[PDB]
Amino acid sequence: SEHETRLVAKLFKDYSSVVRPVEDHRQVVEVTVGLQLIQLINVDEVNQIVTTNVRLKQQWVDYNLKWNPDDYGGVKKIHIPSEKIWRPDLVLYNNADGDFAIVKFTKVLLQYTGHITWTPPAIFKSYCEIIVTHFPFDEQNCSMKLGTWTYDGSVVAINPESDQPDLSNFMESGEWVIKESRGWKHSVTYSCCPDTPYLDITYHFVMQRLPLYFIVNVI
Amino acid sequence: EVQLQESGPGLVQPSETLSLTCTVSGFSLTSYSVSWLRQPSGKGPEWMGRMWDDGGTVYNSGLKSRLSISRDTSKNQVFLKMNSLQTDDTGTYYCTRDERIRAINWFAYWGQGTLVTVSSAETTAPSVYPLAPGTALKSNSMVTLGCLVKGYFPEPVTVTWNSGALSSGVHTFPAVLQSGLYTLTSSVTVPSSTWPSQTVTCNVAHPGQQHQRWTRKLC
Amino acid sequence: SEAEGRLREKLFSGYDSSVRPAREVGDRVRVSVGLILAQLISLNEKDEEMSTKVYLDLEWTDYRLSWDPAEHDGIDSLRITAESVWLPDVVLLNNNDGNFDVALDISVVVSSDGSVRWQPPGIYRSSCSIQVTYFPFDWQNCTMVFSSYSYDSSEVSLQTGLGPDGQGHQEIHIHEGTFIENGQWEIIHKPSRLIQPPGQRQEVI
Amino acid sequence: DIVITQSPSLLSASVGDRVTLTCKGSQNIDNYLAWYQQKLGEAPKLLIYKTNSLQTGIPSRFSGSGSGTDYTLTISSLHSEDLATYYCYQYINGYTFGTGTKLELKRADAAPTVSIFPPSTEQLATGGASVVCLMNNFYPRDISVKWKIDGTERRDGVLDSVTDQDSKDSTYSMSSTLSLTKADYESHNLYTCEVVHKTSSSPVVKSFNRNE
Amino acid sequence: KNEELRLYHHLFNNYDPGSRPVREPEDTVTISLKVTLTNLISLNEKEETLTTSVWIGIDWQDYRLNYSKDDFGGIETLRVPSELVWLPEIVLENNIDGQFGVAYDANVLVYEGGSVTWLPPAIYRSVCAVEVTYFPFDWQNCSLIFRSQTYNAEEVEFTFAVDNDGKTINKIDIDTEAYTENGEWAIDFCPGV
Amino acid sequence: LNEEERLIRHLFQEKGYNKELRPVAHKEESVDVALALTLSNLISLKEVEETLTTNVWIEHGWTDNRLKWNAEEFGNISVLRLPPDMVWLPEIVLENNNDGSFQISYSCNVLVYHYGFVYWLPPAIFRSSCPISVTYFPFDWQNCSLKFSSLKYTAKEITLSLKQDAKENRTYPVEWIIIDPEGFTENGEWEIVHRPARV
Ligand SMILES: *[C@@H]1O[C@H](CO)[C@@H](O[C@@H]2O[C@H](CO)[C@@H](O[C@@H]3O[C@H](CO[C@H]4O[C@H](CO[C@H]5O[C@H](CO)[C@@H](O)[C@H](O)[C@@H]5O)[C@@H](O)[C@H](O[C@H]5O[C@H](CO)[C@@H](O)[C@H](O)[C@@H]5O)[C@@H]4O)[C@@H](O)[C@H](O[C@H]4O[C@H](CO)[C@@H](O)[C@H](O)[C@@H]4O)[C@@H]3O)[C@H](O)[C@H]2NC(C)=O)[C@H](O)[C@H]1NC(C)=O
Ligand SMILES: *[C@@H]1O[C@H](CO)[C@@H](O[C@@H]2O[C@H](CO)[C@@H](O[C@@H]3O[C@H](CO[C@H]4O[C@H](CO)[C@@H](O)[C@H](O)[C@@H]4O)[C@@H](O)[C@H](O)[C@@H]3O)[C@H](O)[C@H]2NC(C)=O)[C@H](O)[C@H]1NC(C)=O
Ligand SMILES: *[C@@H]1O[C@H](CO)[C@@H](O[C@@H]2O[C@H](CO)[C@@H](O)[C@H](O)[C@H]2NC(C)=O)[C@H](O)[C@H]1NC(C)=O
Ligand SMILES: *[C@@H]1O[C@H](CO)[C@@H](O)[C@H](O)[C@H]1NC(C)=O
Ligand SMILES: CC(=O)OCC[N+](C)(C)C
Ligand SMILES: [Cu+2]
Repeated sequence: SEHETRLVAKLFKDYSSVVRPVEDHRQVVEVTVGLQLIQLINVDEVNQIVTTNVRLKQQWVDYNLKWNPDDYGGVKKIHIPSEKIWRPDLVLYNNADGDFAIVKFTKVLLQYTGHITWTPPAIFKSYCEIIVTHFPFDEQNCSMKLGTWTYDGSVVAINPESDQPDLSNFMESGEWVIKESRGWKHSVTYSCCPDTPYLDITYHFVMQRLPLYFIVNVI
Repeated sequence: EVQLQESGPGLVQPSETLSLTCTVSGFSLTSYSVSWLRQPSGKGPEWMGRMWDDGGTVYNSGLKSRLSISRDTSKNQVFLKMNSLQTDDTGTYYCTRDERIRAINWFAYWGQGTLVTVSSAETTAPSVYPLAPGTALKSNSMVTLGCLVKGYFPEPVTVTWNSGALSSGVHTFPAVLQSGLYTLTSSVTVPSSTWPSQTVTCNVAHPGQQHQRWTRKLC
Repeated sequence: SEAEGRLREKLFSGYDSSVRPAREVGDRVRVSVGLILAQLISLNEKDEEMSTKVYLDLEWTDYRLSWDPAEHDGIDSLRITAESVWLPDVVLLNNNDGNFDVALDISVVVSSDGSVRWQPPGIYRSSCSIQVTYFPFDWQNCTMVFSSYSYDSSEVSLQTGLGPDGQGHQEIHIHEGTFIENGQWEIIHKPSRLIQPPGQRQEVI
Repeated sequence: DIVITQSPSLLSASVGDRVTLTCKGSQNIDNYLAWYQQKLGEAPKLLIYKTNSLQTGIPSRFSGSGSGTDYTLTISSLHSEDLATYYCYQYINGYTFGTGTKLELKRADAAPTVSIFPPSTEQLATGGASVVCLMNNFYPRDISVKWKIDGTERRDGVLDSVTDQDSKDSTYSMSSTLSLTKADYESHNLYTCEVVHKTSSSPVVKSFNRNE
Repeated sequence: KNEELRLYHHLFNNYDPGSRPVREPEDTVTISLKVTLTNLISLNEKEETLTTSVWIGIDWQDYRLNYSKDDFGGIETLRVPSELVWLPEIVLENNIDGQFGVAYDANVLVYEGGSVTWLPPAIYRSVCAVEVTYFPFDWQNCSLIFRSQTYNAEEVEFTFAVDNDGKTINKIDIDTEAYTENGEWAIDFCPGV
Repeated sequence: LNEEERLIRHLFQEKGYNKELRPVAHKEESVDVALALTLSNLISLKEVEETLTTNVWIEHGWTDNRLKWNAEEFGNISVLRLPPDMVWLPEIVLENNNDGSFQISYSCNVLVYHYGFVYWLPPAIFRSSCPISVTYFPFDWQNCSLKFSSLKYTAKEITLSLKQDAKENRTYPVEWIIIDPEGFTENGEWEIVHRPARV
């Protein structure tokens, strides 16, 4: 009745959310990133902006947030505010008019092994090159370039959870059918930072328009 | 500097309640946790429970119902109380000061440990039977003869040969429990011509009821 | 910059930004309200709303923030984040969207004599009664009403900001070399007036 | 919880020898292994934690190494001070302790002084007929004892114990007993003690017939 | 002195809103849910957003907030800011504007015996796929999905509120003193599962 | 023991770092701040609202000698990443914004280097005011601009300068908007003819 409070107090007594959660600073933080697409909210063709409801699952091990379950009556998992812990600064590179990073700091699930699972919701309003040629029978290929903004690949390595986005919770859109989806990890060198390649995962969705509305009202 | 001293009854009746006091010096209980360990006879040690620095407690899941732990920060004492005692509880009980790194704890210092024996047997005087060879198979200047001590309870029992005349040539094998009572043996090296003529006597004392015997050689 | 840290700690030791810097209980705080127009963003006839980007020019004396510069290594002025000093709650009363406050709490400048100057940028959407008649040759007379929301005229006295020579230049300041000229509207007159109360409050319009 | 095993159970080495005690878990211990030194009648002393962090005041001759599920404790040069029992234990998931490795100074092999004693008249008067067989000052501790009665082996009622190393000569001493009733004893006449030890290819045997 | 201050100090001087109100970690917190619809603000077919104003009746037992009125001058209810108590963090999962939580963080009511009640007002915009086939004579099966944002089914458990007659209200509650009819959309059924 | 945490303790608790004081030996000194702008995407130019929307990365750079450390004393840590709330910032804002979004959109971590250089590359979406020359539409070209200055500091307190870059061990100022072929998305309506930068 006081053991979970004791655990939280012991973990964070001198925890630092500034330093990376590794035993040794030369180690790399291995972050698993899984984009879950909940709903294709909008595809703004004229503004070339795609609005999507997503869950950006992030998983990593915090070396300092381990505990022994026997010390706390077998407590093997706890929920803690994400603002207290170190987090990967995943930024949507191709943001058009939304937020770059996560702003809804939900609680993370922390396990006795130090494994943190964070699944914050986000509404990504990403830029997409709307190809007009075959409209209204066009297929659109819209993508989300997600990566750690300040941590480079030698410092925090992000890895895709799966080759494809998690569409299991996808609310079927009445205008667009996702014919294909895939996630590709890339390392690229920016002119800002020529000696350190930065990792990103570009999730992409091949969306085909359902033409029936435009067939009826235009064609 | 840092020292811990367990204290308590060396013999407790089965189904009675054990009580132990871990006296503490060199540190304050308000800043160091105190764990309790026990080592059952013929087994490796096991963790029983911990008194937290914040005054909370946690217990081994196998012993949670049987254990309570408490402390007096003014006296620098940690108390263990255990009920429903059984024969299998017989062993050495340690209290340990626990070090920490964040939420992880380990035993850094041990007390000297108190041997706790759980047995119903009442204190009983030893029998002291002489041991003499069944055949004159040897006549050397160094032959071994001894005495058999059986039936006493509890430990310790002490054996000497002609009191202070025992010399270094004396061995005292560890006592053994049979049918709920102890048996012990000892031997001395003596010339084959000496032991039939000199009154070579094993002197045995049992502090459990200040009992004393002397048994001479008989054959 | 050790002396600046020492002075900054000295000034705010025992300071209270929630308490207005009246020395005696009857003393009023005089706040000079200037306005610098950076851009007439738009005028909306449907909403009867004028959107402007402005810099305020608020100046008052806070005696608690005075110091002798010769005691503090010659520091004759100090720049301090506005949230840590007492600020007059000057707000746009005639706003149309509920945004009373300024857009960015930039730092105030504090002089060693305790004169505090604050020039926060504001994005404002004031209500403006549109002269519908002579469209499209019409001219509009839009007003921005700035007043302390809470403090009475007996606690904070607003004033129109003087000119750099101390002249009563009661006008909206426009830096004609950098002002973003609006493509549809021409600014002809830009006066300001202090309005005396009819517990009542003064207004600078 | 993570099960832990140690090897060897008993290790003999001479002063100055390098020794490497081994500790192996059933699961990844993640370097959260500690070592402590226990002496008979003395408070256990922590040597090493986090598999390589030397405890303050521990001699630098102690060092630890390992990762994953296998770990080792190294004594770079064995002192006589270091003859003790060493336990590894784990504190990342529950608390589990090894069985412990007992470390003894190596000694020249010696044959046991074997002797056998019939139940004396005083024991028989009380109805006790326990036979006893002794093996003084032998090394190594590897020894086995068998009771044979009228040539037939006996195992019921057999019990024995072995002393620690003698502080002067490091030899072991062992005693063994065969508890019998007066009726069961008198039903037989031949008794012999058979001692098996590494110093000979054939056992040492001692025997008696009836009362002395 | 005000007895409410003694009660507040007694309850909250040693209270942690982070941990669930369970004596053992494996215990479920049973939540009683009673969504009360104040009005159907609109159904925007073009954006497929249903807008509703609701009261989210949330009741649960918190043994740490247990008190007896006899010990505190007969206080039978204490109003406490919801940030001070543990909350199940119930959110509208099928929202569309990203407003998961309630619109006003109303005080919780800590009744004697440890019962905690929360009834915040919320405006929710939620995904409702519109079947336009029979327009304007169409009917729409909009839905509201409520879940804990944090805790799984073995940590927090939902149940429907029970009426004074003992019948479970397995539907959206409508209060005649609060409900205002929408002039465009009638409401025929509102079952909860 | 993680060397990063010991280093941060040294820099901030032991040294007593104050984020509100400029990194200067004397108040009379100005902080030299180098700016560059990397244009990632010209989101749109809305002629009716006269508003240019651009996705950009503002490369801030300045020296804070209070954040110097010897790399060999802290496990060879050459770079450290800190929340911008921890360090002094030059507080540079888009002056000619059209909507009140003065500050950068995302306050990313600051990068601090052992030799005291402080580096910051926050991403931002800006809606600057861009008056439209409709005369030659649709064959028109538009002279939009983004004007960056500090409001919390002045030329007496901070000196703005363009990012300097080096080729053949000779330095030159980056007098243009940086376009990075890995980061840049070609706009389908607008071709960037010139992209100068001036202090
Ligand atoms: C819709 O649009 C999206 C984008 O908007 C588009 O997505 C592209 O999809 C294609 C496939 O359809 C992707 O192509 C694949 O990319 C894979 C990843 O490549 C990257 O990673 C490689 C990893 O290698 C090493 O990388 C580093 C070292 O740099 C190291 O740390 C790693 O451990 C690893 O060992 C890397 O090699 C690769 O490099 C590419 O780019 C560089 C320069 O850009 C070039 O020099 C290289 O030659 C190479 O092209 C890159 O960094 C890749 O694994 C995969 O390879 C498979 O296919 C190729 C042939 O296609 C085979 O040769 C190979 O054996 C594999 O079978 C393939 O190249 C592409 O990356 C996506 N791009 C983006 C931006 O998302 C969708 O296709 C569009 N869909 C439509 C229209 O329907
Ligand atoms: C209004 O919308 C509601 C939400 O869409 C509708 O309720 C859903 O209606 C569908 C109709 O297909 C039901 O799906 C069927 O469910 C049955 C029951 O199995 C259930 O349990 C199993 C085991 O747990 C599970 O696998 C199923 O998914 C169901 O949960 C199945 O046998 C069928 O194969 C099929 O899945 C939904 O179950 C039902 N859900 C709820 C919560 O009511 C509702 O019908 C709509 N009403 C109107 C009037 O339009
Ligand atoms: C909550 O607290 C009340 C008040 O103490 C408990 O009800 C009983 O109160 C009397 C006070 O006169 C105590 O003597 C009893 O021990 C209390 N318990 C019972 C079971 O009667 C109540 O039990 C507490 N718990 C709950 C769940 O309501
Ligand atoms: C730092 O790196 C140098 C080589 O560049 C090496 O000799 C030295 O031991 C390293 N020091 C630490 C503390 O890692
Ligand atoms: C160092 C830093 O913040 O870099 C950000 C820019 N990026 C992610 C394109 C390299
Ligand atoms: Cu608890």
